[PDB]
Amino acid sequence: PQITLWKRPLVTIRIGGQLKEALLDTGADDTVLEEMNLPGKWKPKMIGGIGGFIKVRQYDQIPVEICGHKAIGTVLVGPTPVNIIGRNLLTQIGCTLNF
Amino acid sequence: PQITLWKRPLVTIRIGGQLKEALLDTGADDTVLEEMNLPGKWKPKMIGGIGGFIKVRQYDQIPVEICGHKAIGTVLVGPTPVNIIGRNLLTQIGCTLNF
Ligand SMILES: OC1(c2ccc(Cl)cc2)CCN(CCCC2(c3ccc(F)cc3)SCCS2)CC1
Ligand SMILES: OC1(c2ccc(Cl)cc2)CCN(CCCC2(c3ccc(F)cc3)SCCS2)CC1
Ligand SMILES: [Cl-]
Ligand SMILES: [Cl-]
Repeated sequence: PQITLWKRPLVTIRIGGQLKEALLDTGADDTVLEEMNLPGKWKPKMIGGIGGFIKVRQYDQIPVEICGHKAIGTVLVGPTPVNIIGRNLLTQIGCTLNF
Repeated sequence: PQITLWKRPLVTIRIGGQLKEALLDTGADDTVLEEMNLPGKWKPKMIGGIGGFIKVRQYDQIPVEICGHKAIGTVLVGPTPVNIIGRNLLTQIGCTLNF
């Protein structure tokens, strides 16, 4: 698709057979999702954003379907204000910025 | 141009006669720039990101040139390590997400 940006680029993703709304965010390096329980061993990780550092659990090789497109990659879970799909998965679905 | 997301989408912008680099950020509603002195009146705002809130100063009708494209709009100035171009200016230069 072509998504214009007069509205937030909020998309339905499915992960763990859960449907969630997430923002397509070219300014985020990583995908970070609101607290949820995923099967698997996780690494604790601290990540920094503008208001400060948050503590997240790192899950690798998680399958995620984003607007009908499959991706397999790291998901960081923790206290983000919104579900954010960052560049590690936007690259996998072939996403580019155009102007 | 078409920008892939293998790396951070940093582009060159010009404000005043200052040459700066900035992150193209589809998840940001607002443009937030590093601490600088701009013309006109401003009002404080609190904006929250990952990690919490920062206080910024709001300037309206600032001309910003981003990859040779002219935009004019509100800019929030605050303590950020990166200049972030949000959706309010991204629509002005006709930028879209595509996959
Ligand atoms: O869109 C945001 C946002 C959107 C919506 C909501 Cl509700 C909250 C935040 C999330 C990302 N930040 C920009 C962070 C830029 C830096 C960075 C990039 C990626 C990363 F994972 C960590 C840091 S680049 C160098 C230091 S910060 C703006 C607001
Ligand atoms: O533009 C922001 C910004 C710009 C630049 C920088 Cl550096 C930081 C932030 C500051 C304002 N928020 C407003 C929306 C916040 C909430 C929300 C998020 C996403 C969504 F899809 C719907 C609602 S999150 C929970 C309730 S509204 C977005 C990022
Ligand atoms: Cl942030
Ligand atoms: Cl926010």
